[PDB]
Amino acid sequence: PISATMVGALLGLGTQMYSNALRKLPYMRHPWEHVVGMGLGAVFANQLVKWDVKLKEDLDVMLAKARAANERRYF
Amino acid sequence: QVTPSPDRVKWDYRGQRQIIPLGQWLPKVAVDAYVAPNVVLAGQVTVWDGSSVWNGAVLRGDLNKITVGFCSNVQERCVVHAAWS
Ligand SMILES: CCCCCCCCCCCCCCCCCCCC(=O)O[C@H](COC(=O)CCCCCCCCCCCCCC)COP(=O)(O)OCCN
Repeated sequence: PISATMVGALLGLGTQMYSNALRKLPYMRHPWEHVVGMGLGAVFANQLVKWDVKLKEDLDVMLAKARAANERRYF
Repeated sequence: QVTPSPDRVKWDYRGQRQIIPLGQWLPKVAVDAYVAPNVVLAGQVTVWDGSSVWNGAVLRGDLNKITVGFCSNVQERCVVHAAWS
């Protein structure tokens, strides 16, 4: 379906084209750079998803400790 | 008397250079401007974004500045020159 790899590749390709356009160059001026951008975008999107999972995992434990410290009041 | 030189170039394999600098006067062409291959730009010439200079035109800025503005066109075999005053 719509995987992080595909979203990232599309974003990387879009980044290269947007960069070319901003510089008033043809969209496909250096195509190997478009390939590089697709690769980097895919890598970055996958890494972001994994980091999001890990971040939620750490926030869970930290909220657990906060809750325990708060519950110590009613002892 | 007409005394020739034996070393004068009869055939130049490079053809006519499109961009002719003149000291520090270097013609400036925008990256999104079309300049036909056989056009000659010399000296103080500025060709701006979206403009176009077509086959056989000559733009010689050796006495004053020459400017082709945004989205303007100088068409085939035009000659654009300038004077001191
Ligand atoms: C697998 C597809 C993607 C692979 C990309 C290459 C491998 C990754 C290595 C890092 C690539 C990063 C991007 C390289 C270019 C960065 C920007 C350089 C542009 C620049 O200003 O300097 C140019 C140097 O050219 C250069 O830097 C390029 C030099 C030669 C690289 C081009 C060959 C890429 C091969 C693609 C697949 C080949 C298939 C067979 C293996 C000089 O610009 P200039 O005067 O030379 O001309 C340009 C005409 N506007």
